[PDB]
Amino acid sequence: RQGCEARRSHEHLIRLLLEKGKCPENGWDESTLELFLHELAIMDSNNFLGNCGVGEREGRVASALVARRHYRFIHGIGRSGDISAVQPKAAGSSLLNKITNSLVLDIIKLAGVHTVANCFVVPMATGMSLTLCFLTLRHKRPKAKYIIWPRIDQKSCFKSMITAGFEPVVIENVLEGDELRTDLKAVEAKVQELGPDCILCIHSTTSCFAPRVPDRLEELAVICANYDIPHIVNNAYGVQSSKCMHLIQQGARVGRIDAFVQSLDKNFMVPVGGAIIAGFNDSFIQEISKMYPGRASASPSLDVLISLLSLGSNGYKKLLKERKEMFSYLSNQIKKLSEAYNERLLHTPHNPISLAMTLKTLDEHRDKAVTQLGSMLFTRQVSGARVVPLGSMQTVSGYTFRGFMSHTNNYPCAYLNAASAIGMKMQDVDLFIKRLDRCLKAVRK
Amino acid sequence: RQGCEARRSHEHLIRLLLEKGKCPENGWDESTLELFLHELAIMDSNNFLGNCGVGEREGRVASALVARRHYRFIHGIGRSGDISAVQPKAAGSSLLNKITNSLVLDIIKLAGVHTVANCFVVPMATGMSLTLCFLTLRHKRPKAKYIIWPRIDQKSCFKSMITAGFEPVVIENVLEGDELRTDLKAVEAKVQELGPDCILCIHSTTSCFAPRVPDRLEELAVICANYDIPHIVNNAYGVQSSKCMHLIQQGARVGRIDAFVQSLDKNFMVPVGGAIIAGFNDSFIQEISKMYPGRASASPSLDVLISLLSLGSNGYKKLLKERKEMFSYLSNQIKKLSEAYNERLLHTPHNPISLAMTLKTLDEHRDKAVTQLGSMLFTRQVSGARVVPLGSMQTVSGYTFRGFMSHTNNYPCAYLNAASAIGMKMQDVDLFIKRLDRCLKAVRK
Amino acid sequence: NRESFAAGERLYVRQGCEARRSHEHLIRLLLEKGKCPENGWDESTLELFLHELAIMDSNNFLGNCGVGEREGRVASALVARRHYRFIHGIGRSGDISAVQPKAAGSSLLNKITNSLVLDIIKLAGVHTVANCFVVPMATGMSLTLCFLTLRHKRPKAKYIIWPRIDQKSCFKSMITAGFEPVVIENVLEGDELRTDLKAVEAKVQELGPDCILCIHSTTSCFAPRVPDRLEELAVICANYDIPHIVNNAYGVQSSKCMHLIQQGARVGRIDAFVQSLDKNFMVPVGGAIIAGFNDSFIQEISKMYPGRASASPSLDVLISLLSLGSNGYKKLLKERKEMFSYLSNQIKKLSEAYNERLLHTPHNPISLAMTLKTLDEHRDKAVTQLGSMLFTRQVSGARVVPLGSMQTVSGYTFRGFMSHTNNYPCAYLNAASAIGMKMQDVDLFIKRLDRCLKAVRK
Amino acid sequence: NRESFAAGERLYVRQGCEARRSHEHLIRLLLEKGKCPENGWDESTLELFLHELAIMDSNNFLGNCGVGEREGRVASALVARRHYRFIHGIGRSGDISAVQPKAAGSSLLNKITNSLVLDIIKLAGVHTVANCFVVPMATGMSLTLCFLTLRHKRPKAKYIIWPRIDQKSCFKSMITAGFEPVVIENVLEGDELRTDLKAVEAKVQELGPDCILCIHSTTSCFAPRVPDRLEELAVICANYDIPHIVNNAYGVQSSKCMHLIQQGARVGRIDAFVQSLDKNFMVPVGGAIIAGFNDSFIQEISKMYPGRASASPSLDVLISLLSLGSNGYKKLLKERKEMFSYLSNQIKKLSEAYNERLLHTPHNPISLAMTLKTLDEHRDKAVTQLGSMLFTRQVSGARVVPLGSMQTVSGYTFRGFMSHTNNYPCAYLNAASAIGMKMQDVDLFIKRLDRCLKAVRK
RNA sequence: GCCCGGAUGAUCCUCAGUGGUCUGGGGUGCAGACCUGUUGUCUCGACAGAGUGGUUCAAUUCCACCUUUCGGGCG
Ligand SMILES: *Cc1c(COP(=O)(O)O)cnc(C)c1O
Ligand SMILES: *Cc1c(COP(=O)(O)O)cnc(C)c1O
Ligand SMILES: *Cc1c(COP(=O)(O)O)cnc(C)c1O
Ligand SMILES: *Cc1c(COP(=O)(O)O)cnc(C)c1O
Repeated sequence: RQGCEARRSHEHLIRLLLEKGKCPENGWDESTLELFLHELAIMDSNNFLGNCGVGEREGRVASALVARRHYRFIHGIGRSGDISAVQPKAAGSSLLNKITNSLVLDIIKLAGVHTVANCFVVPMATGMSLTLCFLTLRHKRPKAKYIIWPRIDQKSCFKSMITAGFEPVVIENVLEGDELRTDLKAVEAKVQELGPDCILCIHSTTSCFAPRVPDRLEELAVICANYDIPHIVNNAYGVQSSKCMHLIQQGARVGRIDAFVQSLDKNFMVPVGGAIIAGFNDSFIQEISKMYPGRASASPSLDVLISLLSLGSNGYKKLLKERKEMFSYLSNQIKKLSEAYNERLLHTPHNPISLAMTLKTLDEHRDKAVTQLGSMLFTRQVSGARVVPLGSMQTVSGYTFRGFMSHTNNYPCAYLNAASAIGMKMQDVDLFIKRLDRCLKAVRK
Repeated sequence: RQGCEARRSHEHLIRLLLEKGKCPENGWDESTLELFLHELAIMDSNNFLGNCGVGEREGRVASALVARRHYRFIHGIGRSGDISAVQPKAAGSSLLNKITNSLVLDIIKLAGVHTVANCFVVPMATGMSLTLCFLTLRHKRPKAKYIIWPRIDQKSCFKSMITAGFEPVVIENVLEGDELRTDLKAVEAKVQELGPDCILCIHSTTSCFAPRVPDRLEELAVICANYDIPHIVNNAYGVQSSKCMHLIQQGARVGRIDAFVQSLDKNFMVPVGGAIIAGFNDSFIQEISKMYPGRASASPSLDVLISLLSLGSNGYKKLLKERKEMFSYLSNQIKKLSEAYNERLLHTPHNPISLAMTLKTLDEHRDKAVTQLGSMLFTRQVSGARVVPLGSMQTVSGYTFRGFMSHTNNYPCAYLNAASAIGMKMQDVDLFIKRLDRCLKAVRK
Repeated sequence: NRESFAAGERLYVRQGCEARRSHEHLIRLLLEKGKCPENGWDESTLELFLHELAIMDSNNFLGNCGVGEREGRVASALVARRHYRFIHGIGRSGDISAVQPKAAGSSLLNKITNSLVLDIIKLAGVHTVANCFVVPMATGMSLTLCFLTLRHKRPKAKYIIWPRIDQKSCFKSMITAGFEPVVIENVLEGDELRTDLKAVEAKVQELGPDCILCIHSTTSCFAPRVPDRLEELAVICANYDIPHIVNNAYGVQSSKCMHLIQQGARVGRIDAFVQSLDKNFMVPVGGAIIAGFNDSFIQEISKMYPGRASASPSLDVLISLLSLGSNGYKKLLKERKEMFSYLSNQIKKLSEAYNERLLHTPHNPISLAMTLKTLDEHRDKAVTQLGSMLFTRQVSGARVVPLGSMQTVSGYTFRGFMSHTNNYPCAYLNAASAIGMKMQDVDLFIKRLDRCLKAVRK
Repeated sequence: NRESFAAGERLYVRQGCEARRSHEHLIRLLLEKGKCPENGWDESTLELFLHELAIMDSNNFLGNCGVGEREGRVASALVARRHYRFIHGIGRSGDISAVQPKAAGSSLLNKITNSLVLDIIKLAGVHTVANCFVVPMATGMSLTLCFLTLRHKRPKAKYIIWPRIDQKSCFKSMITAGFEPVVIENVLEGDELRTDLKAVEAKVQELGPDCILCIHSTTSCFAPRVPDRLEELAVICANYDIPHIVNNAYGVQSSKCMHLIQQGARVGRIDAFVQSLDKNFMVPVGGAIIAGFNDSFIQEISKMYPGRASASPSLDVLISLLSLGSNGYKKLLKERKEMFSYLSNQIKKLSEAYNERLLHTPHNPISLAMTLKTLDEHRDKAVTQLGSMLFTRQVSGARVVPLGSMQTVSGYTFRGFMSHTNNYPCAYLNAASAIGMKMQDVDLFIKRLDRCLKAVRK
């Protein structure tokens, strides 16, 4: 009786989640999290005790390892002709989906975009979620053939436009200092050259590898509002960046943003394979949702549910704070290391996540040193250290890129990337710095 | 030393899997399965001990519940511009993907289509996987606008064509007996009316609700070979059906089949959200693969890996045998129950999975009895008992269906569905029969 | 059942929340009658029930602060999760059976477990059992706890009368308790070794009832030995007023062993009978059950345990019996008999082909023996090298018993050890049908014995 | 380290397979030196290691057939998986420390665990410890096993000399073993109750050394009592040739308790010291450690255990120490001291505001007491109703000790029970800084005591 | 004057934090002696960013001025 009244303490955390839909401020104990998950899972028809199933999709599970690791959630999210709809044969999974979308909406606000109207989790990654946006827009703009796209050398967001069946119009960037930024003149020149009606959307990018910086979203959103063109923003890993989220918030204030897309793994530290589509026009975000054919995985949504309830909005905020500190620390360590090898930290103040160290002192043409550096870093187990040499030609779905991975035809120098992304620890920078040192010292030869 | 030599017995089951790529004949013990999974997971860079990560996608995991339930597989499958490629930052997950595709290829052979050339698992469900097929074909057939589609009242495969941005041409079916079958005359009439060049593909269906039966794939594949039109087959839940798989095997022998698509949950008893795309032209199946933008979830692939290694090809074969027996048993029980209520089992010999019992004795117009029946069955926890009344109009993405859910404008009677799908148990039929009885007896009023 | 609940829902989250009621009916039924379920619970009901219990324990409370030395803090999540967050053990430090106010959930787990185990003991053959409790010690230490309890009732006692069985744990259990085992040799009656009742009485008379702590008999054992004559020994004990403690280590699985305990208690005196958890319920090693017919004496043994004890063995058997259900357990019991028939018939066969025979031991319902008279050990050491041969080919629990093996256990020296007598006529091989044996087990055994015997032929 | 392995890979599945080598180095190091890792293992290394061990056990063999009665068959997958498929317990039935040939993996788990625990005992203060073993009984039964072992060495002994501490388990442990506790009252020296050494000797002399089984002293205890004077008692024991058994239930966490055991052993005689696993290592209740300085006597206690024992407590502490590492344990120890300072300073404060005081008990490094002289219990029963008040508001392990509580434990009647003397001057309240206490624990406690005291003011 | 029930969470239950999306803890129930001004991110019932005039992206009530005032100058 002291405990059956102490169970009330759990039930109250749970009631609070379902009533107001926001993140817990402080993370739930696992005991509460798992109790909740079990409460939901037994709401799905496949877990009923007196159930019989005479259909073709009944959520039957052949292996107990599979049923357990998914907390007995088998029916996925949505129904046949709506990914947004309650599934009567899975009441528990449907509530799971509603709660996750509502938590993620809360975190998108807390992270910067306070005026987001609606969003939903979609169990495909960011590139494919961008594609779903483009496929939704086709029906709205049946005459459109082109997507105007300020260049960023990332194969997934590029292919997303081609997979959707449109032609990307690659707008090269302008080099301002060390930074590569949006060529606003060319974007509007192209809008006028091709004609608004022939434009499906402008496709911009906020999170990206230095020396590129987040696109000028405010200006681009003004162009988009003026010419009545849809604006789609690739916010692949920018939820973690108050600067990135600011732009989106501001771009929607000054102008037009139809949807912005985010990755779950890059922003929430869960496995790869999910994304969020969010926007400001409520009915439109619903339209993208209703364009998804069939049911989908509940796995990315369960990971996000589990992570945000465990972290709480305080735990998430702490991760974001720690990311800013590690950026400075990484930045200062790159500064110090570079100076010793007569290189420098490229000046890229407008990129809040990514950094670049020059590699001018390595000769790729004669000693292949730049490429060797990337190998040595990889065999010495440094992960995510993107090395970028000059003059790489690369073909991606037909389109040829000169100076590929550098985001422009002729960047001044070869360089090396490093980033401070959510969840990085001091050990990461120190090991990176130490091992980059050993590598440089060795390429001197 | 007796055990360090008994560990060799595990390592040998594992070597055999990686060398020959086929299902174990008899299922692995869990001890072997989990040892293998752990061996692979520590091959991914995120699980290295001396690893440091300075990138934006590092497979960092915030919650231990999430990392454990995925056996520490965080990086998903594929790379940015290839879903088929080895991920150097995730060697273990990549091997996971190769092995799963190779096991699934083995099971597709064992199940009937012995001449399948290539296939791959894609972590989106069947509707969306069909869409990916259509999006791949667009580039091959830039003039095409129409998909010719023998009707089947299922919202997901229908929407798949619209989501891909094509217009479905709905070819009504011919009523032969109680069965609804392909109207081969109309399909060819439409090919000629519209013109082969304007046809993206013919989109046929094998697994479906009675009284529809599997499409005449051999004939359709001959039409497709003749007019040089792509043939895409929706095999949503037909892997479990030797008859269904026969057609595909025969259709490819006599004619043309470019790809056939299957659901993971309906055929392998794992959670919803994955599918297989398979075909006979090796390079084309690779082309569909390379059309996927970005990395994707490894979750559906891990479920399938876990299930097939636990079941073995013998365990899978047993499920298939048991499904045939339960079909007869269900069929005979429906026969007996119906007779008592002056109804009958619709004669649909060509449908190997689904059955239909007539509901002529229930008046939907005046007593709403048909609809009430579906409610009562649902509140009495009968799952998957599709009730189908006459004259339902329904709009799906703009297109209006008369007689929706009946697959034709005017079927003779209202009826009730039931199916024998993989994993069904005698208890399912007996509880279904018992509860359908109570329901009928009660609607008599 | 689900009908009246359906008629109600017929007058969509309502279907689900009212489907939690199904699980609750199963739980409400368990802890209001305390019997095993007829059919096993689904895992979802099982884990639901456990999760509810664990949050009843104070260490899992949400608004909790602990200022004590035993608060149930867990350093490793791997450790906390694998125990379903049950950390406080069973009992209070003054009473292993007392409700722990700091752990209401673990107390409830313990009571329920004892209740289920009582139910099984009844269903298994001893219908008149009065009381029992799970104790997280093996059978050997649980026998010791029985002897430790009897000392206080019989303070002049030094001796425990023990019909020989060559098993080091039950033998040492007497010495650990502080008493001196009086080993009564067995009588060869046919092929089987049985209780020498005259020698027991002769020894009761020589040493004196007041000097005897108890008679310590054994039901489950390895052929050719058979269960002790509990009815006769129960009458000796009743006449001379000597307590009777029965080692029933793996005889819950045998209705012949259990009906023999029930019968002994009907015509005479049995004070407690002790059973292993792992041998009878297929859980890990380390727990036992102490059961009896005098409710208060079983409570006295319980109250003699000093301190708190692990809840791990209680939780293993609670999960197993709820998953199996009484029907599931009965089936396991029915199959054990069937596999016992099959195993002997197969051993009759195999033995014939090697000029050996199945020793006639009908009174033993679990263990069989086959002669190895063919093999010479004095010359070419063929018998002692069949033991390791069977092991190498992974035949577990196949016991090879040579002639004239000498062995010292705690200072006492056995002759013909492993054979329960000093000169059994021949060398032999053991094999048994214990609960959970599958046909594959026997077929594999026969097959490898065949290859092993053929080999020895060199 | 990873450098020379990188230079090698520099002369893509090769990066991975050679990254299994990292885990192997950690494992190769563990079982070749047997020390704790300095830094905790990652879970992936931990679960890799365990999975490897478990398949070394015969029950997990792939080509296995079992024809025995103890084959380690598991009925429930929930049960098998939560124990990492470790089913065969520890030991052979004749020796709890013997390698089980049918369970090579569990044997290796047991040896390693004992080795790690030995390492911790050294790092914790008793650097001269010779040997120890984990035993799956709590501290109470483990004390009993110590007494059961001494009986065989001292067969005329009846008595155990015990400086009083009001805790029912260690007290009953003597009675369960079959001996009669001789309770030596404590001497009030200041605020704290300490060993009455004159009364101990007076009792050794009255009863006679040969009649004493051992002296049973206690280090960890609840204030105002403090650790026994082990050095003085170790000298008494050495002079009169009486074995000395120390109840160190939760004193591994205290370097003052441990350096006091090490010191007692330097100047005199300590035969064994027994520690709880859950109080010192934050694992579930139910295991203990028996340690000593004579290697052979510790082996004799081990060899007195009859049968096989649960491996569950060994596995809990193996997981915890490998996850914590020696650095992780040291940190927990350093933080316990810090929280002990903080807890008293906070209790000094709070007490002042209520006209109460922190009893001066510097010799006790774990437990504190605050007076409750304000509250009248003879009138308005205010003290006995603060106990339940603190409980209701979920203050666990806050002990309220009234005056004149009488209590009967196993027939012996204590006066002033819970206070360790028959008339302590005042009623008081206990609180302690035990390992794993977090600042939130203290702040919450002070806060609710404040509300509780304020309330009582009615 | 002038379980200048600074309950000024009806912007200096004052009368802590940032009806015209919060005039959590605890001067309870069921600048020129008065004056003037002052019902975080980016470089039956119905109608009327401030926890969540139900500047800036009908509810305090269910910057300028005016969980009024101060349980200073003149179990
Ligand atoms: C299973 C099913 C599908 C699959 O739809 P999804 O929900 O996307 O998996 C498509 N068509 C038919 C006929 C089906 O039965
Ligand atoms: C993360 C990333 C994407 C996402 O690609 P997916 O692999 O499909 O998730 C897209 N664009 C950029 C710049 C990215 O960094
Ligand atoms: C913990 C403790 C014991 C042992 O109690 P158990 O339940 O046997 O573990 C004995 N004495 C004291 C002082 C203790 O703190
Ligand atoms: C199992 C058994 C025991 C008990 O051995 P433990 O290791 O103590 O569990 C004792 N006697 C016999 C005959 C047994 O079979």
